[PDB]
Amino acid sequence: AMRYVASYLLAALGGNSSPSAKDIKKILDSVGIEADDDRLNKVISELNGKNIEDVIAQGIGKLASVPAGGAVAVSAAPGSAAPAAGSAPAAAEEKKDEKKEESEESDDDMGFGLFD
Amino acid sequence: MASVSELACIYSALILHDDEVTVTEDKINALIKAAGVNVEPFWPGLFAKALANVNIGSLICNVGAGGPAPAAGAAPAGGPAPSTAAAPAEEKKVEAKKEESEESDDDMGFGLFD
Repeated sequence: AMRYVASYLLAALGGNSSPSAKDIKKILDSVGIEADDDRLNKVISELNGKNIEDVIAQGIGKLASVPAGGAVAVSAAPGSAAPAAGSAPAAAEEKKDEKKEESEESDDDMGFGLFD
Repeated sequence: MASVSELACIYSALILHDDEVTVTEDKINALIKAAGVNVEPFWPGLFAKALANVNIGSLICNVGAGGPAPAAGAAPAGGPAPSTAAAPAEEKKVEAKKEESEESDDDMGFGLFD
């Protein structure tokens, strides 16, 4: 995972100890990378005045590149067309002659009729 | 710090790592220009002609050799979610006689066994 850390390093190491989030964006945009202003300033406000000389000297690991988070890639939830109650099939041209059949499985029909 | 040269080149390197952007001479040079640092063209040139396929942490030891980088993959999951069941099926079969026969006698001790 990488963030905008080395971009902050580009700004600082450039010879300007003044975190301009705009200039972090500038370095990202200079070559053509989709950097986000909010995300960069947020990680910059997380890194604000932290171990710069340390992240420089012995911190060549998690710096700057594709912003950690993944940002949704190849993922979906099983939510297709909702099935019917159990009857009513999707016939091609279901519009000709109302037909009542519906016979497959039966297990207790409640056996009542006190509807009044 | 004083190693601004290799710093800038390394930060540029890992910034160009694996994005919409390409790890190329123009691009390291552009990032170094974007920040305004001073690195000898030997680093950006070598880096751009040496990397582009050298994962990431590689650049920590690119001067010596380097190494590979472990990766992982995500596997999808799911399952059947049943809903409702049973349907009224009023049928009727043609049967009259039940457990009976229009013929019966002793019906016992018949020689049909072995």
